[PDB]
Amino acid sequence: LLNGSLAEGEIIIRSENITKNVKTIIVHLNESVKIECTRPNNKTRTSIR
Amino acid sequence: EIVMTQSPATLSVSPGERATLSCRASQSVSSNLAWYQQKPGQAPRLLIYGASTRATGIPARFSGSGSGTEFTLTISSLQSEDFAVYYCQQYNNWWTFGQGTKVEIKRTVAAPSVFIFPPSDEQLKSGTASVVCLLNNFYPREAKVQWKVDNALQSGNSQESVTEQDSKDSTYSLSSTLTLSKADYEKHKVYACEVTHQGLSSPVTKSFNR
Amino acid sequence: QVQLVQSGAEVKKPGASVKVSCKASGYTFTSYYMHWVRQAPGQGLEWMGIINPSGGSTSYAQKFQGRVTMTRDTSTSTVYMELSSLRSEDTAVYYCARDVGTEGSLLHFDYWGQGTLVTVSSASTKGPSVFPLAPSSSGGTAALGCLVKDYFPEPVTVSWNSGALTSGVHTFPAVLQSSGLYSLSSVVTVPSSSLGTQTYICNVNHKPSNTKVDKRVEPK
Repeated sequence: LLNGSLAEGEIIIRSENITKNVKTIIVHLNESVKIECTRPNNKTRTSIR
Repeated sequence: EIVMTQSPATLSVSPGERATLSCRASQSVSSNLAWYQQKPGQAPRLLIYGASTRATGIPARFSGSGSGTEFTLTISSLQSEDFAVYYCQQYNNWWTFGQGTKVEIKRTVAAPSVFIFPPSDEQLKSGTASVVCLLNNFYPREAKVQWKVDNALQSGNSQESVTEQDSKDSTYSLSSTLTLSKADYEKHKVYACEVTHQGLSSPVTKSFNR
Repeated sequence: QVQLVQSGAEVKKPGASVKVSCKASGYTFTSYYMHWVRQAPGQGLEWMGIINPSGGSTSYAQKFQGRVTMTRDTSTSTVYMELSSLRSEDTAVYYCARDVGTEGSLLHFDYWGQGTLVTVSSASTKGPSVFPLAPSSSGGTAALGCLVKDYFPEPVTVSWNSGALTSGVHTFPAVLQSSGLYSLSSVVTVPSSSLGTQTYICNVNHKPSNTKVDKRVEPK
């Protein structure tokens, strides 16, 4: 999950409480981790009419 | 691992009477038990879900109640169409099933007619021998059949096949064999089928001298 | 109009692979999870695995881990299961079924396919060897019959007097012996007044091997 808000306190894990056979576990962090990405090559754009 | 078991393995019910079956778990699966009905020869259907809620399309005669580690299924006025295999399933953890139980029709207990067919000419010409013991209309489906050769007992060399309960007369048929080569058949003179039943005051033996 | 459709399968040699599948409709394919289960005659039920046709990923019981794989195709509304390294232990009827819940967690279901068989055997094929069974000679009643051995694969269909004798007849299921081949047992109970005075015919059609065999019985 990226660019979103952070949890006010500690990490909160949200889940369903009926059965343990669940589809999604959502982990909401209280601190962000920065990720840096790049595509290092340089492309020329062309155009075909 | 969720461990589920069931009891009795076989229930005997007089049609028109209510019937009960139960399931037990080693863990807590309290939020979600379910029961299924299996027809011989066909895919099963859901009867009870959410522990005690009837599945859509299920008649009011089908019910049950429980929680935690124990639950009982009840069918009011059990009808002939309701004799089936029933199973328990748990949804609180990775899905597992119990072994399952079956309900059989209760009938008057009685001994079978007992017949013997010594090996015929064609199987003996072919090189084998199979002595056939036929038991007709014994009830319940629980009996002992053993084979003798010149009064000696044999084991490890026999076959047995039993039919499904007859939906019309609630009865059974049993067929079993004494198996050996024609060469072994020729080693003895009297072949016999001896049977013991709760419907018999004494053992019944049929035999043939070859 | 929710329906599930399955294809059948042959008998494979040990070490062979099998592919089975299930088509389904009456509900959007990508809106629900599908399950595969297994049961063998005389045994209980086991869960094998789950596939999410929306994407998607799979999860399997450790029991089949490394032998079972699953795929999906959203353009045909189908799911496929494949089993490698088959053994006789896997002789079973396989089922495919639709799950329940879109809300966040899964429970269980009421829409099951018919069941498809997969068998595994070292045996190739055999026609039946059929022998008559009859008493030597009243007794009031007696049964006449037939014994069929060493056929493969099953079923073999038995009838009496070419379809004319439909009552008093008792049949047993196909049974395997140590040879890996199957046997059949069939008898008909008749009054002695209709036996010492008549003859009866056991007719067995082994459709899978394209052959038919029959034998005559009387209380010799």
